[PDB]
Amino acid sequence: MKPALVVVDMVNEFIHGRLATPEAMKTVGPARKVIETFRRSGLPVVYVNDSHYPDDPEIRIWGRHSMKGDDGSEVIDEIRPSAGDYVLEKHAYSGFYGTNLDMILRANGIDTVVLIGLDADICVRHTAADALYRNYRIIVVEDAVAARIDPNWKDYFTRVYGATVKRSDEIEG
Amino acid sequence: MKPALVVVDMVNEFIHGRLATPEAMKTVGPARKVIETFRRSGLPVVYVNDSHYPDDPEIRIWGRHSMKGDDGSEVIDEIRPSAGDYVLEKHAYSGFYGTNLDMILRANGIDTVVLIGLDADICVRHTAADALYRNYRIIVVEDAVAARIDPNWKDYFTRVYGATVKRSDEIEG
Amino acid sequence: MKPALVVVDMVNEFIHGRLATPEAMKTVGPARKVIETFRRSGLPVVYVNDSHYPDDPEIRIWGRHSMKGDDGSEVIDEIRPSAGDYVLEKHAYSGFYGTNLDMILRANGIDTVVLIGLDADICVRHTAADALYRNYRIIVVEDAVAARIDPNWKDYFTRVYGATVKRSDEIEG
Amino acid sequence: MKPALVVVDMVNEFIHGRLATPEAMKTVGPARKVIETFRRSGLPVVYVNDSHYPDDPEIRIWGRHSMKGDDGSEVIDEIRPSAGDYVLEKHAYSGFYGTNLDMILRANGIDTVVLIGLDADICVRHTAADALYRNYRIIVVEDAVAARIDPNWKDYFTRVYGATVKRSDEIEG
Ligand SMILES: [Zn+2]
Ligand SMILES: [Zn+2]
Ligand SMILES: [Zn+2]
Ligand SMILES: [Zn+2]
Repeated sequence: MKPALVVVDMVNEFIHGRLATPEAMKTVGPARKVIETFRRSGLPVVYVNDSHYPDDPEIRIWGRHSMKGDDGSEVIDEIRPSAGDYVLEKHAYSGFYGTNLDMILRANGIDTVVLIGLDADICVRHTAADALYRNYRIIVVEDAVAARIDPNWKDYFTRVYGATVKRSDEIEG
Repeated sequence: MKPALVVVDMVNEFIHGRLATPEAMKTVGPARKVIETFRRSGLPVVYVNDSHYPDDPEIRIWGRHSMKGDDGSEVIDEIRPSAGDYVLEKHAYSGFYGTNLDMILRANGIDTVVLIGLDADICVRHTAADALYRNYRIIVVEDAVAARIDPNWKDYFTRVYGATVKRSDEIEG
Repeated sequence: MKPALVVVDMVNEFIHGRLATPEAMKTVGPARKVIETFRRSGLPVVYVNDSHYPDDPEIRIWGRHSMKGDDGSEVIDEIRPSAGDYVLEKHAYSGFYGTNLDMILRANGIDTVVLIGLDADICVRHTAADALYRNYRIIVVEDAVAARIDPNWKDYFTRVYGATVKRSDEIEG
Repeated sequence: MKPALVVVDMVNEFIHGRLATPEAMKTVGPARKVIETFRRSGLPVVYVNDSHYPDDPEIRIWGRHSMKGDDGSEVIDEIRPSAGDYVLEKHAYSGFYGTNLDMILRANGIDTVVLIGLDADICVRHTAADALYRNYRIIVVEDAVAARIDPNWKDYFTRVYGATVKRSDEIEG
């Protein structure tokens, strides 16, 4: 296995600001733990963050959120990115759509994505879908992901994306 | 509005054959009804059908199904395509991934996709996501789509893709 | 016609710095003129600039150039982007690959791309190619584009991408 | 190295039929030679053939050619595909655009594409670009490719895509 960690939407507006929830806050400790081990082990860490324009397709659905330029779209300080970490702006749910995520994964010979962040129903899941199409294996760190609407999310990942589910305190590296 | 109809995985495998959902049969009369009205009105009809190779990414998850060359991957006779419905082979959940769906829709000036077929909560849903990404409006025909795992699938479409839900017996054309 | 202006790689390293040429310098006046008219007319202006990582595929070919973070990848001051202009980072020759260029064009209902910048042999041409695949019409402003290796570039655009060639002092708006 | 052979537009239209280059005939013996060695060695062989609709973007440029359903879009008998060579229909210059080429290459763990067919300076070249974007190494077989407009095509491949150029009678397998 050669994995990269993809950290989805761990940004101020969903953790600290206007759309903050406790489910979201609960992810921060575990996320820092997962991020830290990947770094200490030299493997790629990639942040993929909403950085929306007013006319992005999904703005009609949600209204303005995690806008480009506004501090809402910035990664929370708790897991501030370091030198060597990749930071990507995205305009749709999936971390792959309109981004160079796939490039970075291919350039570092990656065959497995480890997914954490916000959230199990929308962006994490959508990123997972695209990973599958592109023949990556998928791992999700349950305690580092927050649900929104679906309580059967874990089941969906496993049954539909063949994902294996782990906890932050586990590490196959 | 200028819509195209995208007919997802109405193949023998998902209807009559092996992986068929129980309510999957019930979509066939509504699907024929929707397809017919689109045809009678000159608008594009596109069939997107799993046509798998043994090493497609999702084979490890589901095992062999709707394989290229085998009759399981063939559109059911009830709604046999005419010339010139478009018939596309796909290798992943989304009707857009690795296909020329978007080309067809762009070439015919389309701004709205009308979605029917199987599964409501998998291929139809993954087709909807990629439609949203590409700035198409989305319509799902509730009685021409079959769910598999999620019973809250209608809610997901509307809340996550801003889709509007219609019945086969309705027509805004 | 509803056009957007795509301004390719008008960045310091190719105009002012390490890979500066007079062909390149010659584009600046005309580019400012084209950019200005688009702005004065409310139509979208999109800068697409190399912002490379060390391991981008093309770095093996060219060595480091227009690197992310370094002033070489910054747009020249002469045509500094304004409020409302879009500024995109790209990692390959085409302005579309791994970017949200197509999103912006679709969100603003665009059907024609007007191409200027660096250069007619590589990035402008590659961007043109992708525009074609995505069913845009193509216009190139000859005096606002610099050749590198091919002297028959104008012929290639017209014969292969069906591009129409204009001069900066002309305007169909 | 783990290579796949991509065989571009060796169809009746480009060889025997209407738009055929004069030296296009001369590629057929080398192409068969390259194809045969790949087969004898178990490596993937993928045919990518124009299979146009009347409203594909390039029809306005070239007029009708290599149309879907017409024998002009059929692979020449000299190098008839076997089972299981992959045979892909494409609608644009690049063998990647709107196709599942990348899926096949990824599923077979490929890191290098070997390119033959027509035209050296159009479809073969546009296939090379998209290969570079996707971090594949590139090999062109000079005698199994035919130029159309540009006589400096070999130089373009090497200088712009870092391609290495080989003859059909050579084999690094
Ligand atoms: Zn968002
Ligand atoms: Zn399937
Ligand atoms: Zn570059
Ligand atoms: Zn063609």
